[PDB]
Amino acid sequence: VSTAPYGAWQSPIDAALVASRSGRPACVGAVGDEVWWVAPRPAEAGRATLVRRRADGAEESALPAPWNVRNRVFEYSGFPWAGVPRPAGGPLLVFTHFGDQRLYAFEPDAPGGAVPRPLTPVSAVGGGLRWADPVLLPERGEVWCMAEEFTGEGPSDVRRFLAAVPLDGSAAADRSAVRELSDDAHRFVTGPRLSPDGRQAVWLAWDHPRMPWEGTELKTARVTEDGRFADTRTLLGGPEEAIAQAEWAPDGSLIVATDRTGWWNLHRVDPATGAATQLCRREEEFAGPLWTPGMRWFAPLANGLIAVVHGKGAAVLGILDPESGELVDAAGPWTEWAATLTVSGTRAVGVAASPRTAYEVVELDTVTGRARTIGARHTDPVDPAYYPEPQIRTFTAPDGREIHAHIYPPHSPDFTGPADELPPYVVMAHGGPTSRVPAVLDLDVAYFTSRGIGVADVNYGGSTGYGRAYRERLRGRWGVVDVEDCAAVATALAEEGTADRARLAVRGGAAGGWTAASSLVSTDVYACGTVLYPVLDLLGWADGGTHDFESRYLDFLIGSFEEFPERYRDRAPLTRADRVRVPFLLLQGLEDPVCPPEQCDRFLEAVAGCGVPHAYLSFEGEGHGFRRKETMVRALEAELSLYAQVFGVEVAGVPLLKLGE
Repeated sequence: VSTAPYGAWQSPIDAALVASRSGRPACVGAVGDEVWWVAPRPAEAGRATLVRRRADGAEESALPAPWNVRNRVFEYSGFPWAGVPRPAGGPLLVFTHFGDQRLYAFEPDAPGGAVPRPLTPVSAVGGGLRWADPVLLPERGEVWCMAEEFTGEGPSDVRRFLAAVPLDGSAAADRSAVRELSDDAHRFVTGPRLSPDGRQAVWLAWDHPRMPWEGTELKTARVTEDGRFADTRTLLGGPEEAIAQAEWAPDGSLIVATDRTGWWNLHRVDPATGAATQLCRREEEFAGPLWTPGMRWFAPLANGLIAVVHGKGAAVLGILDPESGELVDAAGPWTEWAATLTVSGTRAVGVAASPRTAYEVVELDTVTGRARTIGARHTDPVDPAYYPEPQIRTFTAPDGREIHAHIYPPHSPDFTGPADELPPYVVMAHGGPTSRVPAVLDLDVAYFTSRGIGVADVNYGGSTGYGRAYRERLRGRWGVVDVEDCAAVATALAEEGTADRARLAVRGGAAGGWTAASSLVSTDVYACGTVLYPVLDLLGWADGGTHDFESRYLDFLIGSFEEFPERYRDRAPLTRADRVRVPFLLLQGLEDPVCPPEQCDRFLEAVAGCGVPHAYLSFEGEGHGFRRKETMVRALEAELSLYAQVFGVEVAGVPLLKLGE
């Protein structure tokens, strides 16, 4: 062990490693005695593939490049696949290919191997056709799901509805062969969920200017014999009741997660009256912000029990007995479970991680209570001693409100900083903003901590996991609350003598980008910052400048344009670009439909000539968020260079980023 300036420590964790291990298993699902899930493949053009885990343990990718399992529903991708076991010929599977947005069907166990075949038609109108949240009904030879069909060239010239697609591929080149189960009354809808007797279906629905975590309506309809929806009606919900998920329990009852009590709690619902009944009242979240159709937090087991990812702050998988009301969590090392779940027999399968291990596919058996890794088993790329030790903390702001944060102090088995020196800190603001960051192993963070630079991940006001009220704090307060809380923690660290007051950095992507930028503009707390595909031009963004799903998100974040037109100019970073006095780095994907690259151009134009050292890196082939391995490497090393140059340290393994005025 030797002494060295903070940020200059030699670390075995290089950007290449970070990228290589980015992402996690996702959209898990059971098919017979098999378990599938979507896994990233950054070195394969950033595509996502399907992984197939067999009963004997066999675990392999089921689709080779260039198939890409991801769709553009809500631009964030709704559940991309569905599979069913069969008496012979292996299971049947359907998935969405990102390249053409079409729905494909394939049989892994068919002679000749998996050979995807198209089931849906295409369109040259606007964003064309998109599909997601499918449900396979081989008995009717169809797959039902929700669908987006553009009717014009504008980001909002689109109609969504529940559809039925023939499995025989007869609609591959025939739009009329696709049946519209519901109407397009609601702009936003999720896929259908059929009751066990197959006579009643439910789905979530909402419209502008509400976000699903403000309020949604659980729609229902009687499924006729020939397969049509009849008597559609709202079973419950409204513009202020957020129903995050709805499922049919094997006994025919309806379970839903609603935040009517102030927290997302599970409720039994009468399939006719709508009468809801609590199953487990608690000040913990049993659901979350529904960003994409198909998210699952709870899942009913055939034996009457209910698997649930729950908690206040961190979320963990536990089994709930609606009868005794008792809930028993999974043990094991996992401290955070993702919002994906499936069940098979007496087992519940989810995706979890810990501060020491990356997200894995974990199984919790209800009869024994044992939890074990069954997929994507984590193995240390380097000695775990290079992973920082998170500190789940809470800071107190001037008014006494608590700010939840994760503090990752510099850490390394080989170095310690200079006696009379303090480590610089990177304050990160997650995206969303109606979201939350879990405290688990993240090489992106370790990347800095192992080099001697502290990291502080703030779950500012408006973050999920703490109840509707806490989520509401950001209503109309975007650009203020998120910014203040982050600065609150930063200065708190500097005061406590944990961090160097003079070497504090801010960074974030998307909403996290807006917060970082906003921080460099309306505050002088940071020495520099990294902004990734942010929101900097509100007026532009509100004027058809973002995808439909968030075309009115600003109504929640800063207030309606009708009531507060001044805030759209004031709160915008672009407006006060000239107020940025410290160096910064701008990262952006050129194909980003959520935050168009235009955002950056206008900002860069407003700062030009103000003599502030800065850099900008755009990437083609990258949408919202970087998925390609190469992209992440440049992005990461560029960010470290900025910090290295501004903090007066000399990082090794990275080239020097050219900052210009």
